[PDB]
Amino acid sequence: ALPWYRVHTVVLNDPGRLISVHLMHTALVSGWAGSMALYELAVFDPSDPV
Amino acid sequence: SGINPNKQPVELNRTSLFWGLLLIFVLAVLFSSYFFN
Amino acid sequence: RSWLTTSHFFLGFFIFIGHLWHAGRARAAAAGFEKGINRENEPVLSMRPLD
Amino acid sequence: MFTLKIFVYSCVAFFCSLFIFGFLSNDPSRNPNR
Amino acid sequence: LSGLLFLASIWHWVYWDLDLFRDPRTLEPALDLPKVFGIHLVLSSLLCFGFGAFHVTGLFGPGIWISDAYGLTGRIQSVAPAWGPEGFNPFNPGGIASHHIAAGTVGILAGVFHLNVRPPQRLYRALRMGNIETVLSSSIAAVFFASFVVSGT
Amino acid sequence: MTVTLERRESTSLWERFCSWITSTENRLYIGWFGVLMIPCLLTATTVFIIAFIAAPPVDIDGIREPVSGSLLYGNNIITGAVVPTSNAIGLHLYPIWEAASLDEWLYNGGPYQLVVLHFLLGVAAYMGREWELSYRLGMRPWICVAFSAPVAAATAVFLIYPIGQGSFSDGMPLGISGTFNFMLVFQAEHNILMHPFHMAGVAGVFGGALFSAMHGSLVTSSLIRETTENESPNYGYKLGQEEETYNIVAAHGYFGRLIFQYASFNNSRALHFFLGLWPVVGIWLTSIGISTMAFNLNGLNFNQSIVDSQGRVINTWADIINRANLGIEVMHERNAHNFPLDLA
Amino acid sequence: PSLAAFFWSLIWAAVLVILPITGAIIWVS
Amino acid sequence: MEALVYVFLLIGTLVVIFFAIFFRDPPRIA
Amino acid sequence: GWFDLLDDWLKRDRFVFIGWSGILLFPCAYLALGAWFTGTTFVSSWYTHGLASSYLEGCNFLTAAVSSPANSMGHSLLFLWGPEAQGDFTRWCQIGGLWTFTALHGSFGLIGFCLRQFEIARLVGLRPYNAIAFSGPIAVFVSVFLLYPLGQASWFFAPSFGVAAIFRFLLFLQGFHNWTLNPFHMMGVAGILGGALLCAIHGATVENTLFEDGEASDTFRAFQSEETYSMVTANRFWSQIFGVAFANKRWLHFFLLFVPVTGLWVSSIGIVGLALNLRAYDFVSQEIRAAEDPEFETFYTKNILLNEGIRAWMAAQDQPHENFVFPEEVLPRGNAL
Amino acid sequence: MVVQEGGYLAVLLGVLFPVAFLIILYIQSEARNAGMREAA
Amino acid sequence: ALKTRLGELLRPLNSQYGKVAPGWGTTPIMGIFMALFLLFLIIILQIYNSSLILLDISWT
Amino acid sequence: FRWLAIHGLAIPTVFFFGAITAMQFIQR
Amino acid sequence: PLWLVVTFGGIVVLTVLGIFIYGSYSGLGSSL
Amino acid sequence: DKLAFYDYIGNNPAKGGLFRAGPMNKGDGIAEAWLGHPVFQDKEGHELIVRRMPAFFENFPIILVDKDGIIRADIPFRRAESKYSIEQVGVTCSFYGGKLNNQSFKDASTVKKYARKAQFGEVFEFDRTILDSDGVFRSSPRGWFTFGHANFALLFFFGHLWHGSRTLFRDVFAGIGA
Ligand code: CLA
Ligand code: CLA
Ligand code: CLA
Ligand code: CLA
Ligand code: CLA
Ligand SMILES: CCCCCCCCCCCCCCCC(=O)OC[C@H](COP(=O)(O)OC[C@@H](O)CO)OC(=O)CCCCCCCCCCCCCCC
Ligand SMILES: CC1=C(/C=C/C(C)=C/C=C/C(C)=C/C=C/C=C(C)/C=C/C=C(C)/C=C/C2=C(C)CCCC2(C)C)C(C)(C)CCC1
Ligand SMILES: CC1=C(/C=C/C(C)=C/C=C/C(C)=C/C=C/C=C(C)/C=C/C=C(C)/C=C/C2=C(C)CCCC2(C)C)C(C)(C)CCC1
Ligand SMILES: [Cl-]
Ligand SMILES: [Fe+3]
Repeated sequence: ALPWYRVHTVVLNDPGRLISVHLMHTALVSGWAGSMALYELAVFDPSDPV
Repeated sequence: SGINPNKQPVELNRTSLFWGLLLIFVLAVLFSSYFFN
Repeated sequence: RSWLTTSHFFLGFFIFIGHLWHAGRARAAAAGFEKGINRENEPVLSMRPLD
Repeated sequence: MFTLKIFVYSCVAFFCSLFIFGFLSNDPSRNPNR
Repeated sequence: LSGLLFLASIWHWVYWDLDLFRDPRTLEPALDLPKVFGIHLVLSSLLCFGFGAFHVTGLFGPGIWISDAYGLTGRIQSVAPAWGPEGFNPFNPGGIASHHIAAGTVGILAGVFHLNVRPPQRLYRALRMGNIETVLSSSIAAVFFASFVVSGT
Repeated sequence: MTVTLERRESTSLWERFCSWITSTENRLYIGWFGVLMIPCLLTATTVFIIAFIAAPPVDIDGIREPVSGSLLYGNNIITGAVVPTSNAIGLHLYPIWEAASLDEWLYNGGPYQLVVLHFLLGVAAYMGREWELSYRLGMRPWICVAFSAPVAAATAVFLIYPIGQGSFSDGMPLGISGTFNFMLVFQAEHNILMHPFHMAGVAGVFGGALFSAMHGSLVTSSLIRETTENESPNYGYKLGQEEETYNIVAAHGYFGRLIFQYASFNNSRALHFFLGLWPVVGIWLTSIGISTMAFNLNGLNFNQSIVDSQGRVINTWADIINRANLGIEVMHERNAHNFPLDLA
Repeated sequence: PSLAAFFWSLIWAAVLVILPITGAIIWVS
Repeated sequence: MEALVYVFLLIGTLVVIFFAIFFRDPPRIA
Repeated sequence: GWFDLLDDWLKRDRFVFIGWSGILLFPCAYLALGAWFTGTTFVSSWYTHGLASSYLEGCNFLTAAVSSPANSMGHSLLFLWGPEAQGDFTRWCQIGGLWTFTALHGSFGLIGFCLRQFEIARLVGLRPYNAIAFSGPIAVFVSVFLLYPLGQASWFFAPSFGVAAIFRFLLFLQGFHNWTLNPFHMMGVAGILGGALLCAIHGATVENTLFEDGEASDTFRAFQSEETYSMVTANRFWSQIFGVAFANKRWLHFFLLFVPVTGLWVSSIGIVGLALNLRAYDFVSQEIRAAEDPEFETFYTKNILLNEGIRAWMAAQDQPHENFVFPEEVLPRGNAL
Repeated sequence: MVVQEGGYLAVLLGVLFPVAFLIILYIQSEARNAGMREAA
Repeated sequence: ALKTRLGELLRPLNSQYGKVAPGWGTTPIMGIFMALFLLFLIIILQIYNSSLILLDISWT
Repeated sequence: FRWLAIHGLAIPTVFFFGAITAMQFIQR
Repeated sequence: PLWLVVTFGGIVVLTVLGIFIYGSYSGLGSSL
Repeated sequence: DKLAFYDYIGNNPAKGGLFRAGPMNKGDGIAEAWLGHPVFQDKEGHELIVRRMPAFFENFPIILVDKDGIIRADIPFRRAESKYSIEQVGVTCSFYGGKLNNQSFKDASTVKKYARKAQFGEVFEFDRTILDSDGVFRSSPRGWFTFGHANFALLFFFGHLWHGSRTLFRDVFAGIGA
């Protein structure tokens, strides 16, 4: 069977699930962008640009 | 959709379990001192 | 004092190493396996496994 | 403090005696070729 | 966007056995990686040219953050492309614009080529263009190159 | 009548005891050397753990300025340590029963002396134990020599150096940061980097890691296909099998083409002997270096060795490293010195 | 001047990269 | 009381070691 | 074909293999090594560090080096035809062009050697693990000799190719970065010491579990598909001694590949960190505690003091271009000393 | 001692998230193993 | 396999799998562009590094 | 390549050896 | 004779090294 | 105030620490005012400049140097036998511009004060109550970005080697034959 590292190889010969997995990664990255922006906005102080 | 043929089982022997536990806990020791600062 | 003490520590040290070496080889040669393990008489194979 | 010394002395003498007299009990015969 | 990509990911996981991924002659999973590269390169280059010609120049976009030599009067401003050698000055905003434009255009051209001409057999064999992991290797290379660059700048 | 007296002594009680002690059927082997090792290492370990967690500060330099080394006194894993015994004690034996109270004992650094002595004993016994099990199993007996190198290092920094310097307070602290401190001060007062034996040690460990990675990569490269794709190739080997699991000829050939043909080993026995020998010799030499520098035969001194025609000093890198050494020297133990020369 | 030095660097490099190249070709036939 | 965390991690490591020794899956000869 | 003939000639079985990779490797390797000898024998560092640096001046093997360029040169590539030396070889050596020469040619040399490992591996038909393992050392060279100075002010603070010079780089990184306190470096130390440990213990174990395949006491001569040593006996021995032993030869050899290589990579992460002065220098908790409480002392704070000493004194001599002037009254030091 | 509070979280989360991971894999691994050893 | 409208529309874009050009095909041209690219990267590197002075590489 | 390599290393080695000896006799 | 060549060469090498060691005590780098 | 703020070492990205978490305001605090430019002078009227701390140094000896780079003042470690202390040399500090504009200080205590502070570049006001600042310098987003991406680049160099290897050696990545 697959050792834990090599787990992700199950997508190598499966174009559809490769695309799916990439979609998941992309969703996570964009989601991180939005969340991070919200946190920064929640903690940011705009009262003195100098 | 149909049954996927690319599915494969995953293995993890007890030696790898113990090596993993050891790795995680030891890393924790080290960096713990640096995280608390 | 430095020359004498350091030199004789060096000597005493390596001489101890030699002691370990030759004592070990003396035991192994006396018992009869200083040249390797007998392929037809490997002790471990005649032992019950640890667990 | 003296009783502690007595204790530790007892332990040391014990294990040392076991070591010495133990290694005197024909140790070279303790090999797989015997 | 994250949510939509999430749902789409679920769908593509469920319906994996699309006919688009099969090879007509063998019924085996196959991706024509060279032509795919052609398409993706056309997309990327077109988007590059667009970003350089409209977003940065201000022709149809906000522009780029520009400030004085001592960072006191910074604001978003339209940036005219610098086509001369001064465009290769890392501190000249114009460069940015021109770069993308120029690069974009060249990319598009390359795209056309990669869309029409099949790979040399010897290069196809050497770079193992039937295996997707070679695309992974090359992409990783490009990516750490770019990473070193942005770290430097 | 030859060498070994092959004879027994008829199911006696003491003979039964000797049999159980020397039994090869025990999960962990407990030879006579183990009769010494187990109690020593246990005492050492208990005192070490308890002290590392809850021991009060210790007046290491005897100048009534206690240093905190335990976790419950404001330390973390990196800075925590078992502080070496007081310089007021020097090389005097300081067991618990020689102190008026446990509190005094803790104040003067008794734990350090206890732990160090017990540890050295138990580790020597560990070496002897390696020999012993080798003998009981009909093996060749030179693993304990290999292990004699690290034992020598430990003995160097925990016993010999305190002997040469006249105080256990100069022994290496049982802790990370304390170890770094030991190293820096040592560099300041012996210039160990410029000592050829330390260079030999660096050759031993760098070379050791090199040959480890090299041997590993070579054998891993020439593994024989016994496994399926994406499966762990380790499954392609079974414990106890007689067939070799890799192509030795292919490895030797690769190595031969990498450098040149006669640079490669053909005899695996020779190769593994070399693998054992290089780092062990390196470490041997470094251990000797630490002890002989423990008697102040320091590293090579090239301070102001280059002069110009007029007679002015032209500095080299040795002079710069001497500047750093000076920094450490003038800065270490700021309140310990009353006189211009540091002779202890 | 630096640009001229760059071009000249390309020149010397081209010479001493043609040297090994042609060397290999002559021993090739 | 980071000391609690340090003690926890150390105890964790030592436990892992203990089980690695006395609760290993036995090696079996071919 | 032309290219095919080139390939045939380059891949011929000679006493010293060449190959395409050889085209890159041999020139750069040769020039780097040669530049080191040339510099350590003839060239000085008087106009860059104010130091004698060659055998010609009176240096021995330990104190001789090819030192880093002058700080004023910045991160200049320092080409011989560059706007700094302007073709003049003498001024080029006086500036420190030999350092950049050695560094760049050494870098491309390393690339060429790794490519050599890959090429020979592919030609013979082996797995390319030697090259990977070698990615290790490369990471060390790139991070320490290139990335670290590129992050700093100039090539001046990069290691100088020499024994005592390297020693200087060491004590410098200790005094200024507290490099020993950095966890990544600690992992590196773990990797190296662990590597040496594995080398020694594997060598000794195999040598002392050997099968008697001869009559001579010289067991070397008695050496096939049969294992020359008893894996089972070894396993038994280390299981009863240490509590745990190897059972799989493949896993063993991979492991003693993995440990040191990983060490090197980690320490490299650390060094990049130091390139940006992003140090693991202090524990703020203990600094605050010590600031408020003059009776609180750990080995950490002691080492902090040590660092301060190092920095002052050497600061004046190690950075001559800075014109640092520290009156003897401002130099930190303890009583008497 | 004034320490960084987040550390707590970091450590624990760090430590516990792979630990669980490992355990999950291990046990299912063994389950499958057993099955295969049984039907042989 | 499942046939879809989008899949049918995109089908010809993934049908030339394995199709190659005989011999070296366009390799020399590619090599030319690669050499030019190396020249470019080296040029901008030297400009940034101030080894090639033309245009001051300061904050403008 | 044998000649080129062997001489490539050996020729400068001898050159340098001579040089360094000569240095052994350079007085202040 | 190969062994005579190796011996002579070795003596030569050791002689040059000895000259270097002597050079550490004389001329430049001798602290004199 | 902005320009004067740029000339402050607390905004130097090469003065931080790997495990000093948070924004820069967690270190020195939130910048309240520019105090103005401190000018130092001795009793002869020489304009003294405090030797600025280089990025390499976590700490730096306080040395006041004249226009010719000659030591005129400092703050002595060892007090006895010192000959450059501000109590002995007699130095004054006068602020120009900023909040402390046209204020002069002649007392040794205040001059020494503003001297330490001066080795850090221009001097500013700081709010260290809002974020409970710990009084140690932290890096900028520039520093963190550079760190993260440099190291990620290195690691990806490995990744490239590994996957390239698996690609070119696909046929033998499960072992070799005879
Ligand atoms: C460009 C991105 C990229 C992609 C798509 C892949 C893809 C792959 N790699 Mg790979 N790799 C990359 C970069 C990449 N790699 C880099 C940069 C390195 C150098 C460090 C490596 C080193 C590497 C090795 C050494 C191996 C792979 C393997 C694999 C395969 C299985 C991976 C798997 O299941 O992980 C399994 C991972 C887990 C179960 C969890 C472990 C997670 C670790 C501990 C930390 C992860 C970081 C964190 C979760 C998120 C941070 C993301 C970060 C990028 C910011 C797969 C084809 C394996 C292979 O060849 O299989 C056949 C293999 O052995 N890779
Ligand atoms: C007990 C041994 C011993 C001791 C303590 C001394 C001590 C001394 N000798 Mg003396 N000497 C000795 C043996 C000894 N010698 C022998 C055997 C000879 C015959 C060759 C000499 C010949 C001799 C002469 C001709 C002179 C001295 C001088 C001196 C003085 C200065 C020494 C000096 O510079 O050392 C230099 C130290 C070294 C070069 C270190 C040697 C390196 C060692 C051996 C390690 C290398 C071995 C290697 C690591 C082993 C590998 C290990 C392997 C097992 C794996 C000093 C009082 C000098 C003096 O002042 O006298 C008036 C002087 O002129 N000695
Ligand atoms: C590809 C590179 C690129 C990037 C990174 C940007 C980035 C940006 N552009 Mg830009 N632009 C580009 C190329 C690019 N542009 C090109 C090529 C052109 C050519 C004309 C322009 C023309 C342009 C104009 C004219 C303007 C911008 C603006 C902007 C800024 C805000 C836009 C934004 O964040 O969108 C982020 C978008 C996404 C992350 C996509 C999210 C998709 C979701 C579905 C959106 C739906 C939200 C909706 C409320 C919910 C729907 C519910 C659902 C069920 C349907 C941003 C800095 C604006 C700006 O700066 O204003 C100050 C602006 O006015 N750009
Ligand atoms: C790599 C990209 C990147 C970069 C450059 C930054 C940069 C920054 N972040 Mg950010 N962040 C990122 C990704 C990134 N972030 C991601 C992916 C997340 C989501 C989790 C966040 C979430 C986040 C928050 C919530 C906050 C920041 C904040 C900050 C700022 C200060 C951070 C600081 O002090 O570092 C601290 C860095 C370290 C302590 C380094 C960690 C040690 C290294 C990585 C070694 C670890 C290895 C080890 C094996 C793993 C642990 C062992 C484990 C087993 C116990 C800084 C501008 C702060 C901010 O903006 O202030 C308002 C803040 O509050 N970040
Ligand atoms: C440093 C060591 C190193 C090593 C061992 C490898 C190894 C490999 N790479 Mg690779 N690569 C590297 C660095 C390295 N790379 C770098 C730094 C980049 C740039 C991001 C790349 C980009 C890259 C790509 C894009 C591809 C590979 C591929 C490969 C594989 C096939 C061999 C190959 O094409 O080599 C290439 C090695 C070289 C060309 C050597 C470089 C020689 C240059 C041209 C010298 C010129 C310098 C110039 C004259 C002087 C500069 C002056 C300057 C200072 C101003 C192999 C695993 C291929 C692969 O895996 O496909 C399966 C592939 O597609 N690599
Ligand atoms: C009285 C006797 C006292 C003996 C001393 C005590 C020794 C304790 C040794 C514990 C080993 C634990 C191994 C776990 C992992 C484990 O169970 O691995 C088991 C493993 C067995 O390997 P196999 O050959 O069976 O593996 C085949 C496949 O599973 C590979 O995937 O052993 C090794 O890999 C050899 C390396 C062990 C050497 C590890 C040294 C680590 C030292 C500890 C570092 C942290 C200390 C922190 C202290 C705060
Ligand atoms: C579904 C849907 C939706 C929703 C969406 C959402 C809600 C999203 C979100 C998203 C998100 C929200 C994302 C996030 C992400 C994040 C991330 C990606 C992060 C990462 C990080 C990491 C991974 C790290 C970690 C760590 C640290 C640093 C510390 C501790 C340790 C650890 C490792 C844990 C809507 C309605 C709209 C529409 C459509 C449908
Ligand atoms: C820089 C440069 C260059 C280059 C040059 C060269 C390449 C040179 C080379 C050089 C060389 C190539 C040199 C060599 C040298 C060598 C030597 C110097 C040696 C020494 C030796 C010794 C010292 C010995 C030792 C030993 C051994 C081996 C072991 C045993 C012991 C004894 C001690 C005997 C050119 C012109 C291109 C260009 C410009 C720049
Ligand atoms: Cl004193
Ligand atoms: Fe082996």
